[PDB]
Amino acid sequence: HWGYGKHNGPEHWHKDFPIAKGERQSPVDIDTHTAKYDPSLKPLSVSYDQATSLRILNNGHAFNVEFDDSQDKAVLKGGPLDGTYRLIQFHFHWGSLDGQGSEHTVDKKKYAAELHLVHWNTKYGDFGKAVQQPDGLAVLGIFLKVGSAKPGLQKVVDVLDSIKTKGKSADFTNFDPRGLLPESLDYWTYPGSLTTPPLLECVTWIVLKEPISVSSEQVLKFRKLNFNGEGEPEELMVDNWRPAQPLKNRQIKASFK
Repeated sequence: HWGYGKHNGPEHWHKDFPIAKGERQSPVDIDTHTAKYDPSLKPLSVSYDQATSLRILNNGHAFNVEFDDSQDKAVLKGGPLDGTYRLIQFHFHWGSLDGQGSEHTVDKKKYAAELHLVHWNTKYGDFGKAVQQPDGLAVLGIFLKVGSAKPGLQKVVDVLDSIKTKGKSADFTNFDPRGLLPESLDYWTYPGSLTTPPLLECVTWIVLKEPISVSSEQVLKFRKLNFNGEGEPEELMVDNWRPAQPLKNRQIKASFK
């Protein structure tokens, strides 16, 4: 099955998931000089005060921190969005080295990692229905650079030893995702896709201009995770990013000048 290795990586995905060569694939390179400022785009509303995290899971490609999405407890609204999008999970993509790891790029620059906060449009009732809709998901993407530690990440880093291998889960309650946000909510936005199979073209991407900083130690701990299950041959979970895809007939809009 699909992965990020020599024989099953992003260049192979199209064989099982032909939409990989579709018209609205993600990620993309964000050319800051060609993005259009759209003064009518509204400020994002991020309402995470009642968020209920439940669990953290190594799924063999990344780890997901999962939330109770059976009520409007953590929601994204405004910006380019119509309606209310509920937080279901977040996960990251990261590199084997600090010079790579992000999925989106900014003027071809790669960051060390990228955080994806995944939300689904409540008009569709559940996540599985939402992913079948062109406006089903809103993903808040946040770049990570290496520098000072991010204290709000540390609880995640701590628990990684409990979910080293594919299929392992751990209780992960009371995590506050507001500790993963930068100061500014200035963003770019464009229509795209999931960046892992099934690659569905259901995402309004909202990519923050300002990265967060994490420490070398924090990223190193991500790089100790394993793609494999316990008792299978060890392969470090690194470089679990899809490269930039053609923009095709899309314009990236900016909330800021």
